[PDB]
Amino acid sequence: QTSEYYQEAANPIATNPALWAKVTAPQISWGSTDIRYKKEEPAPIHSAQKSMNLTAWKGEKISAQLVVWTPKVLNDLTFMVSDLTSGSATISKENIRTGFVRYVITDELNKDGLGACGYRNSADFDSTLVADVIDHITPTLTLPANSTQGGWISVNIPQGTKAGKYTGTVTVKADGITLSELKLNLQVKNRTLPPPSEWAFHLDLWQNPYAVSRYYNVEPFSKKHFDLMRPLMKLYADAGGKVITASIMHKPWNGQTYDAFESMVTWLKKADGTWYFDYTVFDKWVEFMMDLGVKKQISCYSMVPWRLSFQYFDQASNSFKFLDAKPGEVAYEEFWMNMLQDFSKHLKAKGWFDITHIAMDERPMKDMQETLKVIRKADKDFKVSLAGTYHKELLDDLNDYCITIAEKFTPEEIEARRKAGKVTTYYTCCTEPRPNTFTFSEPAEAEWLAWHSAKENLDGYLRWALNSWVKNPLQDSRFTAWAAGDTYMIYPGARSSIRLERLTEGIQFFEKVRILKEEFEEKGNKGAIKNIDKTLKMFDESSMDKISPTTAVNKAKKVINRY
Amino acid sequence: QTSEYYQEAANPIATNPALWAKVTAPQISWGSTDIRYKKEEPAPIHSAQKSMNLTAWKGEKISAQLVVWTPKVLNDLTFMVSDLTSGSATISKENIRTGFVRYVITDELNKDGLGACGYRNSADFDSTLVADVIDHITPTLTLPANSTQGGWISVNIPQGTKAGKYTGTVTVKADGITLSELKLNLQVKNRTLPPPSEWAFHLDLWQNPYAVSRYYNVEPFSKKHFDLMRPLMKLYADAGGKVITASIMHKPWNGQTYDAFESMVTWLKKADGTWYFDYTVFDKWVEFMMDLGVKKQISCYSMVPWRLSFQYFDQASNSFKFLDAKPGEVAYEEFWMNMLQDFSKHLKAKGWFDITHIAMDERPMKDMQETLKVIRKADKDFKVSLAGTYHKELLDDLNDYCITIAEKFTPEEIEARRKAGKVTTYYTCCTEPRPNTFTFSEPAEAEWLAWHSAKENLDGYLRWALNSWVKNPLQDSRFTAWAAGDTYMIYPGARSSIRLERLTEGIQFFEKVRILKEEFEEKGNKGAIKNIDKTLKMFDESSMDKISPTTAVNKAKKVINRY
Repeated sequence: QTSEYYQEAANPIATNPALWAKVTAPQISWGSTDIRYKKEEPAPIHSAQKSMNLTAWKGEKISAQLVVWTPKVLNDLTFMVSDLTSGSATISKENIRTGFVRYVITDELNKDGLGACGYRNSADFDSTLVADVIDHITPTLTLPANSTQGGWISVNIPQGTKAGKYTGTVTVKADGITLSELKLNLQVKNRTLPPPSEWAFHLDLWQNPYAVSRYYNVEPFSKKHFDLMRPLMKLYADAGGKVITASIMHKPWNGQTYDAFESMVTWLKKADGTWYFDYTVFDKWVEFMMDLGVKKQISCYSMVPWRLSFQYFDQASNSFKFLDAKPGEVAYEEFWMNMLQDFSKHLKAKGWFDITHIAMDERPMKDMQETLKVIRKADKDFKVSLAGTYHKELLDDLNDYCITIAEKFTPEEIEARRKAGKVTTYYTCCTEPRPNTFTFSEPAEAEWLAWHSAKENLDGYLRWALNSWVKNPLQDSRFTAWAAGDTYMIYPGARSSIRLERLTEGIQFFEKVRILKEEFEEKGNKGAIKNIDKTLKMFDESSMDKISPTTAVNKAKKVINRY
Repeated sequence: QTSEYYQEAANPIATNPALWAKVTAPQISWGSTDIRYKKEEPAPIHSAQKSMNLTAWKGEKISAQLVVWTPKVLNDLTFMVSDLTSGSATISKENIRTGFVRYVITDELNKDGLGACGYRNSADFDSTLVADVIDHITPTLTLPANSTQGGWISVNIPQGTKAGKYTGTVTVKADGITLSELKLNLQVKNRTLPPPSEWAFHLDLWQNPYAVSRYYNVEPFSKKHFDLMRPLMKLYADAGGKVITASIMHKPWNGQTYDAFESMVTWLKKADGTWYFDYTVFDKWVEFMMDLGVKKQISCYSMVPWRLSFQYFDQASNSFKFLDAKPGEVAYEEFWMNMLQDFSKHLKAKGWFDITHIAMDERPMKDMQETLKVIRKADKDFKVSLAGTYHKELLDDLNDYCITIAEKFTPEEIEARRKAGKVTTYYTCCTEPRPNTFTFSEPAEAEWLAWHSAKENLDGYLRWALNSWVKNPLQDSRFTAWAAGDTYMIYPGARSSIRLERLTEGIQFFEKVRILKEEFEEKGNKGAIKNIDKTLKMFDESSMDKISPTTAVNKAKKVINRY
């Protein structure tokens, strides 16, 4: 707890005392989970809102944000929430989680506003502090004069909760005494959301265990490392996480993240022409993630790193060597068949073969086909995955196909993949200015991603970096490439973000849309299916100028919750 | 003209169609002289900018870059500029030169990002096309589908121009028809910039006549050779060039460039123990450059080639021989005294002795002192130069002292050298990742170099290769040593570069600063001197990560032009 306490970076923007002149005393108000409140300016809240009305299903996790802003020092600010009660029924406060919404340095899109890819020097972009970290650890914070602070509240509504109107009190305190109370009303609906383990939504946020061992300076795959990773990775499992990331060779992504991915497999070329392969790391990591509930799929990276230089341990010289070899070459085929055939046997002995995918990447088409030929030569039943662009010739060969937000599968193609038991999703990355999960992206954008999956009749959503932390991820989210926040969505101390929380809200609403449509399909209610479908039409990547992501998300959540 | 047309190399980077999928028509905008637009990506411009506002002095040369990008073939792309009119007055379009900003192959820094020195095999380094050639010869270009083309515009404002606001039209055409009209506004201020022959800035960019004779396959120092050199060397003269490179012996740099330097002096050792020296080539070359306006200084290379092996024509055997001799040896002294005493008499007969420098180079201190002893024994008034590191022992011996960017003379040292009429400058080379004039360097870095001279109170700037062309310099700027572009900054056809144009703007601003400070000293305006010096402090080689070279240059140009 205490060794996770931390200080934010200095604000790049000076506090203008003139902006604070109207603020006569500390103010405490409900705000919005759509808003990242600036630290150095008063909250844009015309006058304090004392009551919050929420609506939800049994089983659902729902958020609210309160905001505190003060013209004077407030020592040891805290807040807490009572039990919520409703006649004889009560939602216990143990189901309620609180956090300070803390500030990380962020930058901006590329200067043209049209994307966020490319190498960056920090001097070439703006820098500001933005509210994003959900700090559920630090019990109190002392606010200086002329500052604002958000507070996040998560209600994890139990499955067994009786339907009705619950009420509770949020108490906000500083230097020992109660500054304000806020009222919280929750209309719990007579419908039930399954727990995260039962969500259909295929969420894949690639995990970097090496970032955690580096940041805490512990030996990789030690008990300490796993202990630190447990609640952290649990954030992804609790969001519906379906896929385990596995690095089966040295640097699948050429060390593009602050922490490179090392191999979870020993590749030992013995001096007698034989090979020893050992999966002890891989197996420990997989079993760990599976114990956490992430067990749908394992994705293995990469046969196709950008530099096409493949490490092995060379016994004869007792050193690491590199094989330079490319898809379409005999040396590449021989090197990878040798490993994959061993790996196949290993997976089959572990009983993980049916779920293990060898991951392709977006490359010139002749090279992608050459890689797939090697995979099937190694084992004809290896499953294969790709996150990239639409390629009609690969549709049948890819068990997991994640497409750029820019391109669409046809209804029939989606249907054939669903009937075949395959997985079909989309991704955003540094390309899209919006919707996205940069640290400056509007909070609602992250929820919009899940709704968009529902509009497109896709299974899920993928993004390339759950936790590939930069050097000081709590303080500063910028990196030497891409817009800030592109490399992680969760923080040290197993701390969530506004981004992951809003994404997880959208995922929940995606499950609600599946549930409701199932019901209306069995009940034959055609009018409701048309109305849900019409609502989903707002989630189009070209509608965002006409209907903002925030407006879309809010309209859609209200429509769904009436049913 | 037509003998100077050429084709670029093929782009090593395949075009990515997803980048172009929202480009629905050819687009024409003003862009920035800070940017090398990539050929295979759409211009990073949110909304076409139809107007450009420039400010300049009477006498100044000022640039703008426009950019065209297209999702379809455009045949015979072309552009031209109208006269610039201000009510009754006119800047004739005769003073305006245009060019296509054409693409040359380049590489990158050393893999560690810390420097760019050492031998290279091009297969070990990345390859890309970068915009850098100012092609003012080729009248039209056809652009393929999904491509981008920059256009450079240089406005040479006459001395006589009346102060006021001038307006003109840039007309872009292709396929026959007119694609766009762009507006160009130009505030001519009531200050005069002298022509280049009057600039104080000591620019030294070492010339290689032998590259030109090789590339055009013509005899060295023939009329055709000189005719080819004239407009090419005039680029250097129009940038402020002050120094004539002379090779007074065989291979002063041991053929480190693609084209070695031959001796511009015949060293004939006759069979009666006497010598005959003939300076006909030296004299033709020097007179030629003087006629172009390069006449402040002649630098003679080299008493100190790495290999310390000195060619001479031996009459007795009717053959070239070599003397192997080192500084601190009697044979070295006897051989060099003999030539230098003849050379001294010849230079005095020509009236060039006062401007002629014998160039030393960075060697162990004892070797450098022994070389200096020979020079002074030959003639006690010979001037001497050095480009190297700081040596307190040599400060009063060196009439021209150019130091690495990383090291600094004291203010007291600079002042004494200035008051003594000596020259004091700095250089960059393959060492510095920035600021520099590699073909991948940012355009503003080139300008920054001249501002840095002003910040440091130095006389100017030196670089070791004006035009030491590689094999195919219009296509491929890479070499078997150093980062691409290290060996030349001007191109066949007397074509400038973005690097030369930007450096020359920096030199002009150095002169504006000189002029403004002389006037403010006379008027007593101590507040404006201090404001200028505060601005110059941005040009610190240490603060480039806090203030980008591009930001520093841009803020500085605005501050200076408000005066």
